[PDB]
Amino acid sequence: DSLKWIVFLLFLIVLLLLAIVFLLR
Amino acid sequence: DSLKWIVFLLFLIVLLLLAIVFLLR
Amino acid sequence: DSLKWIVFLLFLIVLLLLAIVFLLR
Amino acid sequence: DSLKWIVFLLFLIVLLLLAIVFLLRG
Amino acid sequence: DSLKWIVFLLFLIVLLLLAIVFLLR
Repeated sequence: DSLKWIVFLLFLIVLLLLAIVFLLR
Repeated sequence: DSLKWIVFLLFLIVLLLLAIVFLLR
Repeated sequence: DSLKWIVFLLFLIVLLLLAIVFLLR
Repeated sequence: DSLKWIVFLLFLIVLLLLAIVFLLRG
Repeated sequence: DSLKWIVFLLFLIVLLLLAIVFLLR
C-alpha cells in the first residue's frame, strides 16, 4: 500500500537522521 | 491506519532535525 | 486533520533544513 | 489541495538536501 | 499520481541522506 511505502521510507529517513546525529557528535 | 505512523515519524524527524540544528549551533 | 498536521510538520522540516543550510553557509 | 502542498514541501526538501550534498562535496 | 510523486520524492530523500552519511563518514 502507498501509505505503507510512505511509512517505510520515513522509517529509513529516521534511521539515517539518527545516524547523522551520532556522526556529528 | 498508517496516517498515525506517518505523523509519528514526521514528529521524530522534526526532533532529529532540531537536534542537528542544536549540534551545529 | 492528519493531512493538515502532516503539512505543518513538513513545513517545520523545511524551516529546520533552512536553518541547517544557514548554519552550514 | 493538501497533497499538492505536500508535494511542494517534499520537492523543496529534496532541493535543500541537494544543496547540502553540493555544499559538503565541494 | 500524487502518491507516486510522494513515494518517489521520499525515495530521493533517502538517497540524498545516504549520500550525506557517506560524505560525513
